Amino acid sequence: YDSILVQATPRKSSSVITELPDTPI
Amino acid sequence: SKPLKGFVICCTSIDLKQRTEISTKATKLGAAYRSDFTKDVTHLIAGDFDTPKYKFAAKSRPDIKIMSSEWIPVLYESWVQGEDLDDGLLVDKHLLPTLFKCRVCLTNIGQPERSRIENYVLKHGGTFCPDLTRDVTHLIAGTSSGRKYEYALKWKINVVCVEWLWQSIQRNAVLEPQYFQLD
Ligand SMILES: [Ca+2]
Ligand SMILES: [Ca+2]
Repeated sequence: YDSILVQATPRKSSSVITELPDTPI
Repeated sequence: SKPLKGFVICCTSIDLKQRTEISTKATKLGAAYRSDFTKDVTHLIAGDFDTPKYKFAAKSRPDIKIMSSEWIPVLYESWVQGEDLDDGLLVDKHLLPTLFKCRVCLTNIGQPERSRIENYVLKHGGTFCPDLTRDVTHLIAGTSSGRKYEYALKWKINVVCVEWLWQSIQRNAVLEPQYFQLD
C-alpha cells in the first residue's frame, strides 16, 4: 500500500549565501 | 537467495550518499525501498529523532522497527562475504538506541532519583548533562521553578516530567515532549 503517511524530506534550496567562513588553518 | 524479501525500508535524516548506499544494497538483498514514508514501510533507518518521519513512527506505528544507519551496510557485507544469515537478520543487534542524540538534564529531583535517571539515560544511548547548556535536548523537571527551568524556557529547550523517560524507554523511541508537559 503506497498511501503516503509522511512525505520524503525535501532537498534544501540553494539558499542565498550570507556568510563566508574564516580561512581554515 | 533474497534475505530481506518482505522488508520495506525508509530513511529519515540520512545523508543522500548513505541513503543511496542503503537503497541499492537493501534492494540487492531483496527488500523494497521507499523515499516517502508509506503505509507499507516495515523498517525506518533514522539518523535523528527530530523529524516528521521519526515522529510519526513513534506516535502511531509501534510495529515499525527503528534502525541505525549501519544496519544495512553491515548486513550486506556479511551476506556478500557468503556468511550464513540467521532468521533475525541482525535486526536486533542494530536497533537505533532509544535515546540516540538525546542530551538529558535534570532539575528539582532529589537523590537517589538523580543517580537512577542518569543510569537509564546512559544505558539507552543518551548523554547525561549535569549542567544546562544550549545543546541540551530534554530538561526533566520535578516542578516548574528554578534557574535551569527558567533558562530552558528562554532557550526553547523541551521541559518534561520524568515519565517522558520511562515511557520513551518502554516504547523504544523518543516520545514528543508535549505528551509530558508539566501541570
Ligand atoms: Ca543512525
Ligand atoms: Ca511512567
